Amino acid sequence: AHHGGWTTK
Amino acid sequence: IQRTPKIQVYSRHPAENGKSNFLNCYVSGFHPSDIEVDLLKNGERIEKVEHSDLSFSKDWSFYLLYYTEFTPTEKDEYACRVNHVTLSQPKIVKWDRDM
Amino acid sequence: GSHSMRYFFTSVSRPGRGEPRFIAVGYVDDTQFVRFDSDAASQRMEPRAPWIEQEGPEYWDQETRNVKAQSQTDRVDLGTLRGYYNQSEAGSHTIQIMYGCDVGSDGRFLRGYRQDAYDGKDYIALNEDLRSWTAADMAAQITKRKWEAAHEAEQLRAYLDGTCVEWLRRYLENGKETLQRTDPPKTHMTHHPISDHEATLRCWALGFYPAEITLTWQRDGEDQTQDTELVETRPAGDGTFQKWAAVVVPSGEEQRYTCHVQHEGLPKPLTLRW
Repeated sequence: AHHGGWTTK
Repeated sequence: IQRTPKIQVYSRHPAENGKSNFLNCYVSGFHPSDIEVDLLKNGERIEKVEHSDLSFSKDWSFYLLYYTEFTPTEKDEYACRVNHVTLSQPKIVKWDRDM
Repeated sequence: GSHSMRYFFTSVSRPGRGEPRFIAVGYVDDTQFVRFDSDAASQRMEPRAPWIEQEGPEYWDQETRNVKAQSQTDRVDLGTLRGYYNQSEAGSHTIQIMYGCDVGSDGRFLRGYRQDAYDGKDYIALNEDLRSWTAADMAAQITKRKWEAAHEAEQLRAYLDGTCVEWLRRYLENGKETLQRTDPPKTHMTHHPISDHEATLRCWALGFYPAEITLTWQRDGEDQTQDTELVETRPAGDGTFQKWAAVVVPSGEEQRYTCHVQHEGLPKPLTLRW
């Protein structure tokens, strides 16, 4: 499973 | 910024006339990702042609595999036609069973 | 041996022709097992290996939503980086992302990684310690300060050295019948005259897995190096790989050249002579 966390650049 | 694709035209198994095989065209090392790849039989485009999902290498350049099942005959000519933004005209690479 | 799980993401803007093209692919070693294509009809994360199909409906719902959220993140970042680098809205640009983890033969965590790119060049990357970032230029430093203040590294680390390892261990067990295989390369040499005085010696390696392999030519013990044509390793289409290396030799001196093959599926490196 891939990562479910994000922060825009 | 832009890198031209390296083209390889080859069969999955050792070529033998009369026996079903798989014709591959492997394009790699190109950027940007937009590319047009066709498999040709006697100069005409082959309809049933599949391709792998877009991925890239460590240097971020992209690679794709286009493939279709075919029965190689000694009379028919096969090639891969690739168009890319780095090319002034579509590049045609003939299939050579020694490569 | 060691193993890896890696996810690859590509977002390509196409202004005036709709939303950016988004393609995501997941690998265990050199074996793809999931994919997502924004232009495909299903709009779902799809299986690409037999051993992943047994995952339940929640797994595919979760992977589809998370991979769609990554695409929406790339959509915002494409416009943001467009402003960072002072570029117009007319051009097409690309964001690429790769991350994953490695484990040993005993399943222990070895390393984790994440690297991001913009237009095929390095943008920002996580360091080996999984605690700090390295920006490739002053524009990417803006993202680094934003990710530092948000403590993004600590969130990503818990995945890379934890959740990523947990899933890789399960995939390696579920697909043990096909992921633990190592096919040695089948080796042979060919000979092609190019004139009355010279000929091409081509050294072949076929049907090997994984893709990592080494082909070198040698002349009287003296290494050949820049007189060799080496093609990129290519997939056969059935899960194995191919590669060859060629050298133009004078006719009658073929006995002076030797091909050397190195692959982890080989007990001792092979030496071929025509």
